[PDB]
Amino acid sequence: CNDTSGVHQKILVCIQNEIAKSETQIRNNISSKSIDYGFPDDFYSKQRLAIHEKCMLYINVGGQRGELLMNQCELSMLQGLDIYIQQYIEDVDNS
Amino acid sequence: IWPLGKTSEKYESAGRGPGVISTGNGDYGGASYGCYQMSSNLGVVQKYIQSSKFKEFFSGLNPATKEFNVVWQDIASRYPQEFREEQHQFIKRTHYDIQIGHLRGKGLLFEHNRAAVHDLIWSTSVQFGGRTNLIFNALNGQNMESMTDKDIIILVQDYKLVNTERLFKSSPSWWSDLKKRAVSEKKALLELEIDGLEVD
Repeated sequence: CNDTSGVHQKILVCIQNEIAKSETQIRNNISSKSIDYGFPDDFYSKQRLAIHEKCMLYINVGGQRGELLMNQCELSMLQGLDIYIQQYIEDVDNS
Repeated sequence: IWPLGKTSEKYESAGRGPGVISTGNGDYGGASYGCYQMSSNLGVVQKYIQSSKFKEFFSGLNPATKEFNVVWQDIASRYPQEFREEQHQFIKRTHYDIQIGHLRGKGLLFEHNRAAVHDLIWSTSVQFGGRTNLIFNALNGQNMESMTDKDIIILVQDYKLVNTERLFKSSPSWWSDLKKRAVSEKKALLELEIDGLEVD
């Protein structure tokens, strides 16, 4: 990701690899929690779908630019969600 | 002589053959197809298939599945030359041809075949959309009667550079890449304009 040289597809691949990593961080952290912490089975997949629908608004922005922003949105939202799930887990632990 | 879209070629198609497929990483990564890597995520490849001579080959088949990829690569094997050209024409029809029109609707005409300014239009339409206002906005309030191809190219590429942070507010880790590209295309379009070549 230091040799994209503005090649659009290479930028998307970089973003997409980060998205997949973050999805996997989130999904595995939820997985690793006892029936205790109260995560519904379908919590990840519902929040992930809602994030997708949010970022899919960028289908209404033209060209490479709209596609880049769509993927960047997916990433920033997942990053937000990862931090939130961590913080929640902490708030349950801190109780 | 000069092939329309060659200046931005390396950012868009990057030497890829008509049969290249990438499977996007992630739950919603989808897949991207052909020379230009048209994605299934934003409906582009689906539109291409609807417009293609090979439309019916894909009957019943959804993009980002092995079946669809089998058929895509079969076609690229057995009709390499026609597939590549049909792909290129589709990018032309959905970005460049549309921007030429959109600009006409703002009172900006380009009824000639000089290569540099047409590469600019192609490039911009691909990067910002067939209906982008970028060129119009960069030329806003200049005298088109007495403006040179060189001036047009300078105004547009400086606009791109200088509005990068605003147009890509959401993606700051790419600003460096994007700004360089604007600078680099400017150089290449300026060289192309001096060689004074012809397209279409």
